[PDB]
Amino acid sequence: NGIPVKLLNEAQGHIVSLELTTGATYRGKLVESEDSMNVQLRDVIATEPQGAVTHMDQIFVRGSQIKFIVVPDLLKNAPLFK
Amino acid sequence: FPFNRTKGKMVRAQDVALAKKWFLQHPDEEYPVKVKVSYQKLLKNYVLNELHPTLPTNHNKTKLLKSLKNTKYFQQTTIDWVEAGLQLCRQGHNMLNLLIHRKGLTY
Amino acid sequence: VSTPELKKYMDKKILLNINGSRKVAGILRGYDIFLNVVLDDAMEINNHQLGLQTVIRGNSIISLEALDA
Amino acid sequence: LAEEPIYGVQYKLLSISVPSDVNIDVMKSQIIPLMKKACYVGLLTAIPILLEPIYEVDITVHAPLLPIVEELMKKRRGSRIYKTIKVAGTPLLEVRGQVPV
Amino acid sequence: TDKNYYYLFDKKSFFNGKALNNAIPGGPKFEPLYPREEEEDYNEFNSIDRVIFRVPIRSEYKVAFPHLYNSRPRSVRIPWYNNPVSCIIQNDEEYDTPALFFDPSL
Amino acid sequence: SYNGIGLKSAKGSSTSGHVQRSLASNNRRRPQGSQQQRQQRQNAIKKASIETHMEKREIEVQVSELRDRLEEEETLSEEQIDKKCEALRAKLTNEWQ
RNA sequence: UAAGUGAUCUAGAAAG
RNA sequence: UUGCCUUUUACCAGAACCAUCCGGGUGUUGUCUCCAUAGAAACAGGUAAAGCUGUAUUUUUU
Ligand SMILES: [Mg+2]
Repeated sequence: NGIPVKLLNEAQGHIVSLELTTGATYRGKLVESEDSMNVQLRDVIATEPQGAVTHMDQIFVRGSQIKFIVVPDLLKNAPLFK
Repeated sequence: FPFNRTKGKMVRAQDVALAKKWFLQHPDEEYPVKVKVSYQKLLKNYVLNELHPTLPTNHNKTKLLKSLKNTKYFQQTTIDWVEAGLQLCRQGHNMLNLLIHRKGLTY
Repeated sequence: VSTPELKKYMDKKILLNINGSRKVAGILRGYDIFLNVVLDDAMEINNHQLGLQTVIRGNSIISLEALDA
Repeated sequence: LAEEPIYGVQYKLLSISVPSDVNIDVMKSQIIPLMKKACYVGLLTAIPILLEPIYEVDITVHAPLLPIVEELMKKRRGSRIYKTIKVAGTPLLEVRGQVPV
Repeated sequence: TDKNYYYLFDKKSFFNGKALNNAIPGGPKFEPLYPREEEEDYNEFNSIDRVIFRVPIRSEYKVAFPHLYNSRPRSVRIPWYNNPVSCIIQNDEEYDTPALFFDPSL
Repeated sequence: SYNGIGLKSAKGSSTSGHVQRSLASNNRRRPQGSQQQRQQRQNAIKKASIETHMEKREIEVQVSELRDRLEEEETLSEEQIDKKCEALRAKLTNEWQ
């Protein structure tokens, strides 16, 4: 099974960042993920390529359109790796 | 314990207890009074031993025989046990006579 | 394999952000494993309505932001 | 009876002897003892009885020792084997019981 | 093979008995640890005016719950309090058989 | 010692310290029937030897019923129910002297 | 209608 | 502190400290015995055998 997916799952709870193919970055508490990176977040900001920020409550995001997901540095320490 | 396992350290024949188990158990019924008494006594003996633990020497490796071996005056053979026993009897006898004679009492 | 857990978003109004910087609105009725949304129709982002009930395809979805908390 | 707690009892007032003169210190304090006394009287009237508790028991004997258990129960004063539930796939006879504490 | 067999024939139990000068009738007996200082002096505690005698409080029970049933226990070790051993061994040279017990309902 | 009864210690004693439980003990225990032979005799010898409140309770019950009825069927206002209740009470009083 | 189960110390040799 | 006892040793049996002993491991050396003897191989990849992974139509690569 996908180790990045696993990592993402683990990160559940944390304040993750999230950019799409469109280039619109989000940053907030990760709620839920799946095998395909079907992310959900809570209490999340949303900045476009221009730079104008927009706050929002509950966002769901589809893994296909997701570019990359930034997790906090805490999960580097442990423990799903080895 | 004894058979549960299939590997072990060797105990001395001395250090095995085949009677112990019976007396530890509740006695088999319809036995005479004397037997019961004996059992009780055995239990008591066991219990006292258990209670007061005589923890052994930390220091002393040097057993008696080892020291003797370390000298030149002892040498060692392999002997039939009966022969050894006989020797002991004779040697022992000699010792007791010799000491007695030294004491002066030859009578 | 796993179903999208959108039971919290059932019967709620959702801003579906879709391909080409477009948007859809409406109350959520149903869904499946491919993320094909079934929702009661609303306006496309001044603003104008089309359709009664709508069924959106999974691939087209960029996001779906919950209007109702 | 025992200066020990009351259980499974109703207390409906029938009449209250309250005087014309009213003072908050006496009226309440007096009631405090008096109520208890009244309750006691009521209890006395109503054919009082001590209630001991009963432990609900579970024993889990083997099959063939049930008679022994029964005998034991008989020997104790209050005792009741309500049901001897058969613990499947095992020798045990999970016997529900009642024994006064 | 049943460990529960040794109830009130444990070393611990024996020790307790010794402490409490209380023979489990089958087992051994010793000189008491403490001399029985019979100096109650007819006090209001443990009187026969006060207590009830539904149970006879056998000395079997003393070494089982030493700290409870016995009053002023001294140098008393704690005993065990066990599970039951359903262990069936076949003596007729047969293999995996529900012999001594009974089948499930369904 | 077994049930508080055995001789404290085997030493000193100058005896086995053996303890047969007595069969007089049983006899001593058992004479509940013997007590009846005496107890029974004793028993034989000494063998031969409010309404207003109720009414009030009934009235109270009636009142309660009335209140319930009022609650059920058109009596959001207090005056009506109270009035009716009062009337009922009066009637009850009349009935009981 | 119900009695009667069990608790069992010891234990010799010298010199005086 | 008890008990047999009346003197002690030799003893009774419990307690508290203590020791002695009969033994036990573990580790490190050193020896004693019985069997034995090579000072250099991986890289380009094959030949053969052992360890694990695999079996284009919406979220990865058609
Ligand atoms: Mg002299």
